[PDB]
Amino acid sequence: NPEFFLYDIFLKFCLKYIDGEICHDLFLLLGKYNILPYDTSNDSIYACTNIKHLDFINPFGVAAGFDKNGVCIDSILKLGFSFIEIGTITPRGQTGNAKPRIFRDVESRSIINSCGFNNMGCDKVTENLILFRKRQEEDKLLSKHIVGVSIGKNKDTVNIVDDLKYCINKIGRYADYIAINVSSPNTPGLRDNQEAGKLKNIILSVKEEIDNLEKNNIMNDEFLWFNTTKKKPLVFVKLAPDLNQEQKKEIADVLLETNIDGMIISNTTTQINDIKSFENKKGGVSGAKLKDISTKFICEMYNYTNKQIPIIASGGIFSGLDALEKIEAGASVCQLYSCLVFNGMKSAVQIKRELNHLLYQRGYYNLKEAIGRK
Ligand SMILES: Cc1cc2nc3c(=O)[nH]c(=O)nc-3n(C[C@H](O)[C@H](O)[C@H](O)COP(=O)(O)O)c2cc1C
Ligand SMILES: Cc1c(C(=O)Nc2cc(Cl)cc(Cl)c2)cccc1[N+](=O)[O-]
Ligand SMILES: CCCCCCCCCCCC[N+](C)(C)[O-]
Ligand SMILES: O=C(O)c1cc(=O)[nH]c(=O)[nH]1
Repeated sequence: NPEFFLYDIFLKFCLKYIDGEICHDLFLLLGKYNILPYDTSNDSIYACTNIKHLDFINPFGVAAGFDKNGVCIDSILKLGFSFIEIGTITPRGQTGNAKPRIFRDVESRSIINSCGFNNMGCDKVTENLILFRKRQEEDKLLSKHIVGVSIGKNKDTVNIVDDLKYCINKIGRYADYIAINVSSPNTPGLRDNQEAGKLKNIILSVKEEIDNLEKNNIMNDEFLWFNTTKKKPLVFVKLAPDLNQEQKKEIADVLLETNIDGMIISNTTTQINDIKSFENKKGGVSGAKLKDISTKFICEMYNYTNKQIPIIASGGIFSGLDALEKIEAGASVCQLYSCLVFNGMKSAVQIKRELNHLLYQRGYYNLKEAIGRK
């Protein structure tokens, strides 16, 4: 397709000269105005997947942090993704840390960021999502597409749970699933909430508010859940890769105890010191250098949780091979971020194609058959 090619050229051009986050905001603006290309192709019936009763038309979505404020949901989805995770959002609008706060290393295909939860706040983003949902109702290309919402706490918030509860009550109705973000490295002391006790209490408080949305309501589910599933949002937790074996064991038990619907593995890491261009910069690292670390984390949690908790994969997914690696490791679905940064508009159509051809070679009937094979 020409359209993708022209954009890929324009993208590569902008990044040689212009600041990374400025380029991101520009392309979000292009998407907001619906000037981006569409992937109108039928997705392979053999590459569809699910997480419990949540159905994905294809196995690739966009990770949190990309469209933090959900100002670009239609256009990003129509690039060929089955879903997008907007946010992370916080109850109140927030600027984030000092710019510049995002840096790429092209040869390493890695990124580092210290954004610090910049977002327009829950109320504004909720209104954005509501507007998307009304558009989705009238757009052939948006049907069956999933939108999750990543939720977190404001910089100066002491009680994380109060912030999580607030977000759920505001935007929960419009979400297909909720992602509890306790793995950002750019909010001090946030990762401490991965402690078994705090985490368990966090998950239960979250599940409790979601359940309470349904009870206080008088309407049919048809009018209560203004989302894709027409059901209450599933609950996922996103984990950081920077833990020890024991911490991972402890968390796995809490996930089972609380009956969490899924786990996103994983967030950015801080253990990467091998990139010279990043030696003076603060933040969490993404991209190719994070792939092996993320994959191992998947195998471990898949094991610790006795294959009972569905897995959403994040970290260094660029190729169909990279994707199948996550899948054979235990993931049901994949999330992209770094891929779009380096491959551009074509990221979804390309990686879907590559994975389709690879499932055929390896003698898989469908995607679901490949989950957790290695
Ligand atoms: C600029 C930037 C912002 C991000 N913001 C969030 C976020 O708000 N919430 C979240 O859970 N993860 C966030 N992430 C982490 C990504 O969602 C993803 O998990 C990580 O980049 C690894 O995926 P990748 O290697 O394919 O890029 C962010 C990453 C980057 C680079
Ligand atoms: C360029 C960049 C991007 C990025 O590539 N964004 C983007 C890429 C595509 Cl292909 C489409 C849209 Cl709407 C946005 C995302 C986050 C950070 C950066 N960056 O700081 O370099
Ligand atoms: C230079 C102006 C004359 C041409 C008018 C603008 C052309 C835009 C049409 C793009 C259609 C793209 N589409 C929908 C096939 O993907
Ligand atoms: O907003 C951020 O700074 C951020 C959040 C997160 O979860 N992960 C990340 O790398 N950055």
